[PDB]
Amino acid sequence: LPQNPNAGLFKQGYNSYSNADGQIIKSIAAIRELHQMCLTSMGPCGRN
Amino acid sequence: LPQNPNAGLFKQGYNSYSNADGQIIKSIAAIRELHQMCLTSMGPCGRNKIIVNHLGKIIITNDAATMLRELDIVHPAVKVLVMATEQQKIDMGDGTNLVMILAGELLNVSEKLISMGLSAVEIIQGYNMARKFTLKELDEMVVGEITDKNDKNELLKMIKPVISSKKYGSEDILSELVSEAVSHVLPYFNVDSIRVVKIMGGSLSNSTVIKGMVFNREPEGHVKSLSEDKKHKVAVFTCPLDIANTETKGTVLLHNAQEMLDFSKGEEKQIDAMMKEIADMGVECIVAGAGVGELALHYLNRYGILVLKVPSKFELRRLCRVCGATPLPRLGAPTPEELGLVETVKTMEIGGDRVTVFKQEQGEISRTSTIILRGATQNNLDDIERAIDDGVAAVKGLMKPSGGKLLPGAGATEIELISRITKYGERTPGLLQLAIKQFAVAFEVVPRTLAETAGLDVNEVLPNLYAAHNVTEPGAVKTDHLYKGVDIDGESDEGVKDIREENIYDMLATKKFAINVATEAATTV
Amino acid sequence: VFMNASQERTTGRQAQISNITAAKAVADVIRTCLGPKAMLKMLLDPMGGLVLTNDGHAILREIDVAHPA
Amino acid sequence: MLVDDIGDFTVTNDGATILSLLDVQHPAGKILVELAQQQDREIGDGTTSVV
Amino acid sequence: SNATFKNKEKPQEVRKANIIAARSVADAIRTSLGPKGMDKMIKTSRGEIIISNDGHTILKQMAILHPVARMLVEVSAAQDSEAGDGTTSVVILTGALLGAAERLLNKGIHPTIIADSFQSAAKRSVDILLEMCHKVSLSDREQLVRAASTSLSSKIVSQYSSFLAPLAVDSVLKISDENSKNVDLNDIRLVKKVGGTIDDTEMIDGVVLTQTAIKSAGGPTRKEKAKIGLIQFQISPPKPDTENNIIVNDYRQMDKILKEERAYLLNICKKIKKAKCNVLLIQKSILRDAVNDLALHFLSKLNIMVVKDIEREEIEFLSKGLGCKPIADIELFTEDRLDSADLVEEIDSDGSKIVRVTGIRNNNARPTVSVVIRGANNMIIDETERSLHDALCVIRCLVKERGLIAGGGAPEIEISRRLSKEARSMEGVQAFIWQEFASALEVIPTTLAENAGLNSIKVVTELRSKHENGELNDGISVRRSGTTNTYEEHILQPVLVSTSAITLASECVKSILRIDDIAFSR
Amino acid sequence: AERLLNKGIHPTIIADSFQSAAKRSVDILLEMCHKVSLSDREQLVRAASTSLSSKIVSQYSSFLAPLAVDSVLKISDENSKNVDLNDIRLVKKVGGTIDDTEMIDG
Amino acid sequence: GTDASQGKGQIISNINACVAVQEALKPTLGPLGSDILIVTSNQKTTISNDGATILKLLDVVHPAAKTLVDISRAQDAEVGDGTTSVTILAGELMKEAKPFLEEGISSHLIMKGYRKAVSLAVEKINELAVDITSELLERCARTAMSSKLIHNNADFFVKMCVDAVLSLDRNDLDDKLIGIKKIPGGAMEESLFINGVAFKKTFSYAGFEQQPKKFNNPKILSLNVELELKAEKDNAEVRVEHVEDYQAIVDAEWQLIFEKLRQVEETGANIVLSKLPIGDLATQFFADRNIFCAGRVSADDMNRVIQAVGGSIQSTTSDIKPEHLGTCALFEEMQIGSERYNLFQGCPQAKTCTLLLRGGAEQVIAEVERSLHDAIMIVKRALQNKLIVAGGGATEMEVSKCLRDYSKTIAGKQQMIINAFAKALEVIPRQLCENAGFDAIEILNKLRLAHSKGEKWYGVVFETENIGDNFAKFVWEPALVKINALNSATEATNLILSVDETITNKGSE
Ligand SMILES: Nc1ncnc2c1ncn2[C@@H]1O[C@@H](COP(=O)(O)OP(=O)(O)O)[C@@H](O)[C@H]1O
Ligand SMILES: Nc1ncnc2c1ncn2[C@@H]1O[C@@H](COP(=O)(O)OP(=O)(O)O)[C@H](O)[C@H]1O
Ligand SMILES: Nc1ncnc2c1ncn2[C@@H]1O[C@@H](COP(=O)(O)OP(=O)(O)O)[C@H](O)[C@H]1O
Ligand SMILES: Nc1ncnc2c1ncn2[C@@H]1O[C@H](COP(=O)(O)OP(=O)(O)O)[C@H](O)[C@H]1O
Ligand code: BEF
Ligand code: BEF
Ligand code: BEF
Ligand code: BEF
Repeated sequence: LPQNPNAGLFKQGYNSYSNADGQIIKSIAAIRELHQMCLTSMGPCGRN
Repeated sequence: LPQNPNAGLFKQGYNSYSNADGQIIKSIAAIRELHQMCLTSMGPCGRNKIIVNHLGKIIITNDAATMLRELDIVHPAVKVLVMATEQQKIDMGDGTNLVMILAGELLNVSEKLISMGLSAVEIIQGYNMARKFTLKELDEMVVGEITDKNDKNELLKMIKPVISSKKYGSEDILSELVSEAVSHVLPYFNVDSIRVVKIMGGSLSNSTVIKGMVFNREPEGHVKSLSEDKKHKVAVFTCPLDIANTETKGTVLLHNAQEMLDFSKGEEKQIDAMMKEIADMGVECIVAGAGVGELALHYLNRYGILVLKVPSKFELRRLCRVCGATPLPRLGAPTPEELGLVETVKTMEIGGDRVTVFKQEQGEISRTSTIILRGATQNNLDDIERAIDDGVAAVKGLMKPSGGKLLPGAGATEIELISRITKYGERTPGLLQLAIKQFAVAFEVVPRTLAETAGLDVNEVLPNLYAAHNVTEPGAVKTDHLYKGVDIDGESDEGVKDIREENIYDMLATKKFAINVATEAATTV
Repeated sequence: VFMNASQERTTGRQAQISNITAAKAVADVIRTCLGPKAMLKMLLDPMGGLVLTNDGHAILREIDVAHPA
Repeated sequence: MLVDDIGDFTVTNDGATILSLLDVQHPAGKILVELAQQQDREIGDGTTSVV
Repeated sequence: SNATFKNKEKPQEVRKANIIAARSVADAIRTSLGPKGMDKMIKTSRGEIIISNDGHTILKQMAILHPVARMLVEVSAAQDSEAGDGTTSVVILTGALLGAAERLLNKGIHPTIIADSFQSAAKRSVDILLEMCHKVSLSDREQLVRAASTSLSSKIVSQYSSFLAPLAVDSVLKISDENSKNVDLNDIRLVKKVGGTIDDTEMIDGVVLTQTAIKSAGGPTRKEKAKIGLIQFQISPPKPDTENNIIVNDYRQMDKILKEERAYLLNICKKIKKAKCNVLLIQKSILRDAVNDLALHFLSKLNIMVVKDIEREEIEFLSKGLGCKPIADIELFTEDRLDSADLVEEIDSDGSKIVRVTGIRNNNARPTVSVVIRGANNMIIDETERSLHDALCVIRCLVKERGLIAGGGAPEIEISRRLSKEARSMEGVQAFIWQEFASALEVIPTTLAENAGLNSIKVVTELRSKHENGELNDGISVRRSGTTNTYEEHILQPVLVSTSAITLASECVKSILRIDDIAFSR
Repeated sequence: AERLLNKGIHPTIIADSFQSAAKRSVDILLEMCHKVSLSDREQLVRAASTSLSSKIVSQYSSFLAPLAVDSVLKISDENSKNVDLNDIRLVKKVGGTIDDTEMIDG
Repeated sequence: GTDASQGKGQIISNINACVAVQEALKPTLGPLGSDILIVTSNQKTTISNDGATILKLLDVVHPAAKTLVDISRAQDAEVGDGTTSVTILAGELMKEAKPFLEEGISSHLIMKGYRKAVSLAVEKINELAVDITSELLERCARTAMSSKLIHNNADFFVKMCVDAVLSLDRNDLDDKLIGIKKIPGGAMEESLFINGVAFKKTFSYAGFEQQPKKFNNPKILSLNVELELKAEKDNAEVRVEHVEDYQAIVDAEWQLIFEKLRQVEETGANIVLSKLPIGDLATQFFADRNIFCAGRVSADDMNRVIQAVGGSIQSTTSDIKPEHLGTCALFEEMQIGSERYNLFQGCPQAKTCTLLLRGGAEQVIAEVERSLHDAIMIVKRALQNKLIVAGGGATEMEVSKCLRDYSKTIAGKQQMIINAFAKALEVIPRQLCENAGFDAIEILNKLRLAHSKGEKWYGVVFETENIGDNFAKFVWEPALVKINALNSATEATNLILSVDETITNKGSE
């Protein structure tokens, strides 16, 4: 028994699209990942 | 690197589409495959092809409706013309080949018409309007005196061609047994009653027909059975011969010694009581049809009474219709108005097999008879019963008025029709002319197919027949056993009319379905 | 597409000759046993058949031939 | 929050119930889990702390 | 955002997936949307061949798993179970409905706008419809056969279509009574026989059974004037509903106890023999030919044609035709609740015996009918029976409601024209797309010409060229490339359908316009 | 082309409809153009700032627009005539921002 | 066995997982919230906007995400209309409350800070209150109808719903006594609303077709008994020592069967509804009493007919009473075409209300009742609690400008909490504008000014241009809803905010 949603517009192999607003929320966080790691590094009384 | 064409419109799993014109070219050939295999099968001077069941059993036939019966096809189109032959062999005995032969050819010739420019709808109406003209024209093309049915005179004349078709060379002797087993049924008549029993040993020519059915079984009661009588009166009944067993819950309970010491005796009493009661009635033979009790079998052997073991529920009937008696549930309470007289119930053995019989009648004469076929090959003896059942079906049609109308077979009619069908389309305006002139030449099968069988130069046989429209009957045909073209009238060879009509219809019906379909959506697995 | 895949067919002189010359096989084996200078055969079917009967039937039963002809 | 390795969750601050959902591999650890569930019997609270 | 392992669907792409899918079902179905349609062969897994032209058939035989497509079917399916016809013509309407709705939508128009445009035109198109129908009297042979030969055609049996058309109406008519009123297409038995061709079928003013009566010494072949007893008790030795042990005290008691059962046979056979009711029809199974009962044969020893294992649904179809109260049990039996039939012939083929109650009833007006659907091959008695379901029900939608619509796409051409003409009625940029629904409705007419061969644009144009003042009824003739009207060809199509179909199409595609995501799962 | 084609119109019909309109549309085109003099700073920068925009550097589009035209102009000579965009070297440096680029007369 | 993420490094993965679910509901809001075709297993396939069913048939891996999708049905049962909104609020409630976690001292200062929020907000949510007459409910029941595919016939349903509610008819109406058949076909305007019970029950009396098609003034007997030769409950076995005690036993069978209906016809019955089928014998002995009999009726069904008819279901006919038979007007088994169906209506002061619908495919119909329920229920919410709130997101913007006021008026380091709760409630109307934009943002500040000195009401229209005024517009959401939707939205976040570690295995040990 079914079912299965077809694919709207095909392409080669595999490619990754990203809706802009969604990407901004999503990529603004990726960015945010390396932030909390660079925060503690800056300044004298910090960490390495 | 690329590339790859996507899929225009998807669906579930896998499915197979078929453009209609392409399918017609493609499926008209599938059909054509089983054609060249059915061509060589039809007619006497032909051939028979072996087939090995999916279970391993071996089968040899001339009949094309059986070839397919043992054949597992896949082609939904071919499936049709196979359903045809099969959907005929049941309704009408013979004519199963003229089905495929025409059907296939109709499709074959229609191709030309489909390629020329015609359309399937145009092709259908074309052929159809011919089926109505070919069916009627034949209703009068007969000229074969509808002989009245009596004795073996008219029977042997008709029953032979029905047989000489596949089992050629034994036509005479064969049909003899057929007509024989027939005239033992006092004339509405049932075809089913004439059963057949073949047993290995000797050549087929040593077969015989006895008034009454044969049982490949020994008389129960051990060495206490007679197995030999003279003009004994029989009495057949279903209910178990043993004690009256509880159909529902039932056992045997005893409380005191007197009970036990007597319960063993009580049985013996009832037993003898039941038996002697039926024995005094003059019953010389009890044909048990269901269940046999050794407890009470003690009685029956001593007086001098036979006992035929319990056959199949369906075989008791055809048996009873021989004896004259009548079956009756419950043991005892015999009724002389339900008793039947049997001539002889001896125990003869053919091929070294213990067998009981009902052969010959002084006598009351059985209403059903069986043919005893001696042979040397399990396969042949089987494709002899077939050539028989065909006959038994030919006598089934002649027995229902007014189908007893003869007709110039042996190609004769199937050749005259060529022209007669041509004229119709020769004088019918429109595009349907072509679709008719085709349906006509379609009947080129039966003619050529006979010639090509004997090694006869087909390029001569056809022209000869065309010249010989003689209209004497005709009056014109082809016998593989002569020179040039033979004469149907002479050989006394004529194919029953109604069978041809059924064949000419079922083919024009099936061939139309195959033509009618445009797209075939086949599934998987 | 018919025919079904797969089931062997010999159309032509094939079966016409590869059935006679194939029947000849079993008919070539027994063709030694007969008469005063007889040639009795022995054969072990599945399991220890170990049966030696010169009865042409008894012999042709053990060959258990599979060929139609 | 403890995951029933089948998606199912369970949020809790209780120390006793939390240690039970851990599985307590080893004698020394399970010994504390055992000491935990003892505390509820004595009291009912502090299981988180006694350990 | 997504717990993974799932199949969401981008907004703008969704509509494509929806439309492109939905629009495509019609691509396969349009080959049957017309009397000049194309017949298909459906080879199933097992190998069983079904020949049909019926959209629904195809839709139920073929494997459909589509999220969009699978829905389009669940509507025409519900449309057949209710309306009873116009199966395919519904999938099509959704096709061109989205086809046209997408066009304007692909260029800016909001989905929710056309989504209003839908119901907007829906109502107003249901208006013209209720104004396009024709009042029809009751009980008119020619006026009904005119509707039968309209549906019972477009079938494989085109040569013989006027052969089933009569057999179709005659039976229905024999069912419709005025209680009041109420037809019961379920109360007209249809048993298929295997003989002759698809033709050679015989409409029967009565009931034809599959039951049999196998008695060599008994089993009467015919009944000139046989009374009928509608009963339903076991023709066999039953057993207590509690644990059962019958114990024989003595060895003799054995024979003596074997009568304690036969007593439970004659117990009812007696009350039945006294009534001397002749032919009997026990709903209880014997079944067919094989015992039980042995004593059952004794019941026919008194020369009493009786067949058991009757169909439950055909027992009610018996009381009305027979006109005899089917006594469930015999405790309060009588002799009044019997019936009669001029003839009963249990003709048997090969080993199968079909009991026919020919010339039966005549009394009580013979309310239940039965058409014999003869035919050699199976694939034939497959479509033929599939056509009557769409044939009887068809003509019974006129008798059901006193409304009929001119065929050849009358409201189809008309509704679009009304929509195309005056659009002021409603306002807003919404109605601006009621033109979509408009041009949409022309979906049936177009393909109709297409299925014939004659250019779909020229023919439909030849209708956009006929104007005047008066009855003004026009339609396309699939026959010639011309435009012969339906008002004269007697080729019409029921309202119960057009209304309950034009509401179905625009009730799905409107949901489709609405949807943003069609998230899937595993 | 599919819309009308999906409803009956032949592919070869619209296939003609194509070239049909093609020619006539090439006509209006040759009639929609404007005669323009030669060597006009403002009239060229008006075309540069039209293409050299719609770029990521929208804030700075009027920054590349000049650098775009000035160079080209310095290439176009009247032999006769012939420009050679291949004969204006473009070497990318890694410093500052996308801006801070300098048109070079050399 | 397995690892675990703890601390802020995980505290986050809890929050952004929350926002995640709400992201899939933004489209659904009343205005132009587009239907979502969700394919599910086994082969289920639904389509609509009803949160607690669009999320229900949508599985989620994460813990937090699994807590949110729970509030959906956690809310739908309580009021049954705040489906789409509660999720959209619960989520956004953390997004604008997150940067106060790290920058904020602790996750617990925010907890207390949320109580002073929900308390005050529920207050402001009570200020905008309206009174329900208890005809005019048709005004509010219109709103539940409006979002889903009921707008096309907003009128037809509002009545079909407040009517079904009207029949029962108790201080508390249990929609368990309000069956909802859903026939396919016809027209959506063809969805009558019987005052009895509709049954797929075909021509009753399976013996023969003799039983009356329908009866005027039927006196019904609804039974849970079997009405067939009873078997010894105590495992008994028979011993036929006699010779003809077999026939006598066979008789004892048909006997008890007659004695069965004998004492059941004594109640002058002319129609009986037995939960269980009836033996052919007992099917005839009563049939001669011209009484109808329908068997196989569902357990729940025979309770709807228990209030409609009026007769009490009784077992063991021997102790039958006159108070067991009922009074209903008629029983006509009209065919739905190809399929039968026995209808039974009438009877004064009857609670049961079966509202059969019509329209399109079984799926279309589904989404109809799906939203119909949202209506039927929305009226009980307003009926059990007769007071309403200023809808259109106005109520939301109100508690937002009110809390916002409390913001500055707070002296503490936990000020940044109440603030968050406020800012998040403004987002409730946000999408109302974003679903009909562009653009939502400009209209925001418009309401802030109006609320300040523009009186409580006045929100965003869903027409929609932008700003409007709901009392004038006519969109009033029963306070009961908005009340709990906010409460459900805040508390769940609080439990989730209380979490700082996630273990990835269970004993359960
Ligand atoms: N002398 C003959 N006797 C019988 N049949 C003959 C004779 N000569 C030719 N035939 C052929 O045998 C018949 C047909 O062969 P048959 O295998 O029976 O086809 P089918 O049974 O399908 O009709 C004749 O109609 C004819 O073509
Ligand atoms: N005295 C004999 N001299 C030569 N051959 C003989 C003699 N007696 C018998 N035979 C041959 O042996 C017999 C044939 O038997 P055969 O079928 O070959 O095997 P088996 O004897 O086992 O059945 C015949 O009688 C004959 O051909
Ligand atoms: N004689 C006709 N000429 C043109 N169109 C017809 C004609 N008869 C019927 N139609 C149209 O086609 C039918 C609908 O779908 P179809 O598959 O062709 O047959 P049906 O739905 O009755 O089984 C309608 O009756 C009508 O809209
Ligand atoms: N046209 C509207 N504009 C603003 N708010 C509305 C409008 N219609 C309804 N609402 C309110 O917003 C609410 C929250 O949405 P909900 O009913 O839970 O799911 P949905 O709005 O998608 O049906 C209600 O629908 C209602 O009380
Ligand atoms: F070929 Be026929 F059928 F003998
Ligand atoms: F968790 Be507490 F300590 F009980
Ligand atoms: F073919 Be119709 F639409 F039933
Ligand atoms: F989702 Be809404 F309440 F219909």
